[PDB]
Amino acid sequence: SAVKAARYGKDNVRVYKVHKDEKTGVQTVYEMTVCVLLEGEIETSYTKADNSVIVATDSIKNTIYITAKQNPVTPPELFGSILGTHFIEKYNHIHAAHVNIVCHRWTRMDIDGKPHPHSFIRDSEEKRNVQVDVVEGKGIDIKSSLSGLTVLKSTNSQFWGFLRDEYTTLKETWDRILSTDVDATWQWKNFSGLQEVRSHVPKFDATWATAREVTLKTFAEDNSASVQATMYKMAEQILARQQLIETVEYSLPNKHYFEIDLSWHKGLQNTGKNAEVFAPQSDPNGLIKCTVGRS
Amino acid sequence: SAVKAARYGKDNVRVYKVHKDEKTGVQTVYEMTVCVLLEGEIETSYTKADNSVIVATDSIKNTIYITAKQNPVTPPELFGSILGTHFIEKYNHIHAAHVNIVCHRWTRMDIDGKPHPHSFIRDSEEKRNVQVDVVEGKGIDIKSSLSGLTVLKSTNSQFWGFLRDEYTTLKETWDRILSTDVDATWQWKNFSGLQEVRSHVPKFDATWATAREVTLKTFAEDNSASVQATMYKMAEQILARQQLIETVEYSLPNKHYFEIDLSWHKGLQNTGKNAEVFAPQSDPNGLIKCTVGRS
Amino acid sequence: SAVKAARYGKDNVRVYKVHKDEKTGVQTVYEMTVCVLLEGEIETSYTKADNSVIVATDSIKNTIYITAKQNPVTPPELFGSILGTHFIEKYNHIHAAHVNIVCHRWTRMDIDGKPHPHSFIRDSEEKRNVQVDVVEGKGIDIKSSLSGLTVLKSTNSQFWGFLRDEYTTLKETWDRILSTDVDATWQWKNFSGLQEVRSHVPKFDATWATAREVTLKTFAEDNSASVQATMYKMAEQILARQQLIETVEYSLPNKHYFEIDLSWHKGLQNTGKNAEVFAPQSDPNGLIKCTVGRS
Amino acid sequence: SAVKAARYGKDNVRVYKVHKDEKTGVQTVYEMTVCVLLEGEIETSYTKADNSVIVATDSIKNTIYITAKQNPVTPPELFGSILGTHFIEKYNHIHAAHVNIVCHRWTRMDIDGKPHPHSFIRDSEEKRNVQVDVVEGKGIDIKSSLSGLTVLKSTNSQFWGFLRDEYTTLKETWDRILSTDVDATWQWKNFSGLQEVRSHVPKFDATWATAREVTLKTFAEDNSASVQATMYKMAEQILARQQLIETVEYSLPNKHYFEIDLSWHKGLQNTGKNAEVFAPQSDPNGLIKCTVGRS
Ligand SMILES: O=c1[nH]c(=O)c2nn[nH]c2[nH]1
Ligand SMILES: O=c1[nH]c(=O)c2nn[nH]c2[nH]1
Ligand SMILES: O=c1[nH]c(=O)c2nn[nH]c2[nH]1
Ligand SMILES: O=c1[nH]c(=O)c2nn[nH]c2[nH]1
Ligand code: NA
Ligand code: NA
Ligand code: NA
Ligand code: NA
Repeated sequence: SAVKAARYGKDNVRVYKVHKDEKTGVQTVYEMTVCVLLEGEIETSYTKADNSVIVATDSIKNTIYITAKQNPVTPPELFGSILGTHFIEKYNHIHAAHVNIVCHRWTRMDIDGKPHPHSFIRDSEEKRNVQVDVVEGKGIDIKSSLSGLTVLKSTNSQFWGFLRDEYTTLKETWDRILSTDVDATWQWKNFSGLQEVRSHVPKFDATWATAREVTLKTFAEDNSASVQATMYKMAEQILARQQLIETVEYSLPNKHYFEIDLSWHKGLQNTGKNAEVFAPQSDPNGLIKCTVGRS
Repeated sequence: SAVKAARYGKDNVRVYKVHKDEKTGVQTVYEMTVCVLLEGEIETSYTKADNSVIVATDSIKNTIYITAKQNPVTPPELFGSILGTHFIEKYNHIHAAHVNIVCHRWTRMDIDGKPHPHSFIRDSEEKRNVQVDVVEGKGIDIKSSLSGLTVLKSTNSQFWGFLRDEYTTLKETWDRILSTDVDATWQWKNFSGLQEVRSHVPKFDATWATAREVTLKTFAEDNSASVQATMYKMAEQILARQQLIETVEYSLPNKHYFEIDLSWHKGLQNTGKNAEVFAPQSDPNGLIKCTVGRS
Repeated sequence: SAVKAARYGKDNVRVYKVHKDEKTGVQTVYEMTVCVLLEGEIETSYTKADNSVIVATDSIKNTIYITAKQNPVTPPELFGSILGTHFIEKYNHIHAAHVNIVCHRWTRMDIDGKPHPHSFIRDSEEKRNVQVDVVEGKGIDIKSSLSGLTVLKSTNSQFWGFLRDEYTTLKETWDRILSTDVDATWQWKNFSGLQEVRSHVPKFDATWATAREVTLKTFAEDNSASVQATMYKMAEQILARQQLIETVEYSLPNKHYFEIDLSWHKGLQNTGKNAEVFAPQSDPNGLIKCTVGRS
Repeated sequence: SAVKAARYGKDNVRVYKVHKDEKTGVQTVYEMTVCVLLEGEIETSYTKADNSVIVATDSIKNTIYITAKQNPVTPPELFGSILGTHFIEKYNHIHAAHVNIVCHRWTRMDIDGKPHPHSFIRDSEEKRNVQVDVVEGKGIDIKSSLSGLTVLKSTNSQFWGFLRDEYTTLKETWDRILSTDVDATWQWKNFSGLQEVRSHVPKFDATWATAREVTLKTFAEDNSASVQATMYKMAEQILARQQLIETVEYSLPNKHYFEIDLSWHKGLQNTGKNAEVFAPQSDPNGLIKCTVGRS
């Protein structure tokens, strides 16, 4: 037998950082969960019990904290690139670092219509994420995403004209509820190294904001023919607005809300045009994916 | 042996309702999870296998949907009171109904600075809840709450002057992070029945809003001497603003963020006044409770 | 306003302890999650910012570890009583301690039909729990429980003869699936203090084992007329086998498995006597409770 | 823009099946969660709102139930292959089916030392899984796995001789706790189609059993030099015992249990050779992966 692939590191490293403006008194907080996995010439730790090649996962944890102390943690695309580059440059025998960052929301509170200098609220479990792969001699590959964005529209969704055969019971509809949890990922063109990532720093927050705005507006305004058709519209617009993105991937559950026939009870009308009360279904759920790239 | 207490019913009943304004085209959605448990002369179902006394839990589920079809579902204090009253009036041998409702957020989307007529976002997992106990001959007892309100302040929290003995290692501090998940419950004076609950309908949403506002403002503005002292201030203000509330209960975890000493690494300074990077602790957590009533 | 009730302490304290037999080489592990909440003359910490009355929650955490170092941690009824007694005896102004312990399974591995001296498996998320309330001048109240015991029987469950009215759609049945997650609690007679708890030490593990065995056997062997009837049989037997128990409480969800009518597809028969494939329902679920005591 | 990749289907489809032996009265239950995602000539559903190419996800759900009615559901490798093959053969324009199955434990109860004919217990959240990819003209690729197998050993784990530099604080150790949740996957050689999968049916359950046994025995008996070294031993043995496996992949968290220094309290000794009470850490955790193949 032989080692075909190996990677190891530290997962679930929670990190908080505060920035204090001494001039204005305003404080800003960042909180993330970080995972770093390394690859390189480490096979002998598996095959020969040779620990001399192992950068201890405990040390990886220390390094994350030290790196956060000495560098900006925002945008996360930059922080992840700094962190990954550190490992491949510091250790001769480590040739790839894989950094995953989940950013948690701490949104500044408004108290009496004024932004508070040091108080924050977690407004939703929506996350902003990055996956950064730093590979020696091959540059930096960055995938940015948003996830956990949960939305619902109560009308202006349709689904008709699908294949019907002996396995089909679903009725065609011209008016249904559409609800989903959005997972959207945009993949950047490969960067040659840290200098190039630094040169594009302003684009990272701006593209996240654009991706979010396009997702929300398109969902709200599209008279949707299907999840497939609406998601493609979203992806098309993101690609049009940021030339440095190569592909956009969406993964959308279709979270079903079923009509409840109440006609058995005193002829109560609660279906079709008379539908008011519905039963949200926890499972199963449709799952629709697509990756859109350039012609 | 004898049955000392018994209750049974249906839990985890998910319900969605939409309201459509035909005049304006505006739609409003409500989504809840409902539990209804009944008590009464039902001992023989346990002791003698006498099912004749059992209103099937499946029927309880049907009743929830039918009641939602025929009545407003907001405020939840009213809906819960209607639902509970139904069971004690309809069934001679049922003498108490216990209704728990969890309301999920569906907040109308703003698209281009305009409220959208039929599109919604789940902005946070914060819930508004009610517990309604309807007891034949004893009226209606309502406890309203908010839960899952997660906040953090990065300064203006202190904790010093606590008991020190041979079990104590905690250092006194004049500047720390304070973060919690707020669970706040206000208990209404007993109501004589549905007519009285109806007479107070406007107070329910207004008191929820007040409870939320007082919680947020007090948390943000108090130079906190302890979780205990800050929570008492919150409760005092709610009681002062709504005379129909008898007690206010808060249950607050203290979600700890620890300093990280980095001095072992090149004398890096990251403690006390130099603290920038902290480690959020998943567990353990302080848990502080209090119930405040009138003199 | 006035403080009507207050309690505070530390939750989610994870503790592991190992016992090493030097003679045999055999090691035994225990892992628990502990919560301790205190009450007493602590109102001024809430109302006057007087921290002098506060035993810091951090110190409570230290005390749990120290107590586990110096005492047996099994049975949990004994450990909880030792821990609670400590606080009321050590601190003049603390008058009640409330200790909750969740015990996690680490079951010794069998390797080649022989018990291994130091290797363990988590066989299920079933827990054994205790709630111990130690109140100065009022003794020690102990509630022991098992929870998270998930079972299913595929036949020998019935449900017919229930109330039918205009809210009823459920069909009577003489053969259904019954599945539940068992939560069973037995409440001990009040103990005068630690000496009395110590005198009954052997009864704690034996009664847990009896409660588990009675639950499993009764579930498997009863031709069940309802969840209500089967659960009462369980409780009756536990009370008969341990005179020091005052009450037994069961709380059982009814986790529904629905028939799937496939007749629309080529006349496929999958209902009643021909039912083979079913759809487990995640929600809603029946919830049935009862507390059984002595005549 | 262009569609680069697309797949869609139904996730979280819960399925239960019962087998009844009329001769012996013995019943056996199977419960799974199934996901099926399809690929093929479906781009126009995204780009042109052409639903004519869509097999509705609702129909996919129906098909899962019908297939379970008409075929054995065990071993899951066979069921998944039948299910995936159905879609590529039935629909001209569907060219790949991706089937994921999670099998839940329902272990027959022993009552009074005798196996019960129709009563079952969920003994642990350990799962047996399959991923089956059926691709038209390219055969059937099957990855089998076990996951959620949680184990701990209290001694006979070491970790010393790792890289030490200015980022290192971890002390070398010759005696520590080792605990993990095992995720192990074995990848079968490509199969030409359903006939070939059928020909190897007995190997599926036998190889799962071998993988489990090798994992448990090796964990218990290895005087572990590191997670890396122990996991490689496991993988090597599985490959040696089943020639039809091409690769074995393990992914293991290192779930840390920390010593607690209690020396500050009355010189209490709880470190090194005197360590009895430890603090399980919820996060962070080491994460170690490896894929082992043939020379
Ligand atoms: O078994 C281990 N492997 C590792 O790579 C490691 N790093 N810290 N502790 C460790 N333990
Ligand atoms: O065992 C049951 N008890 C009940 O109260 C009930 N209601 N519906 N189905 C039921 N099954
Ligand atoms: O606000 C606090 N209250 C407490 O009771 C406590 N105990 N430790 N830290 C604490 N912080
Ligand atoms: O938008 C949808 N897309 C689909 O593929 C589908 N299948 N059933 N319902 C559906 N809705
Ligand atoms: Na390198
Ligand atoms: Na009544
Ligand atoms: Na006392
Ligand atoms: Na095909």
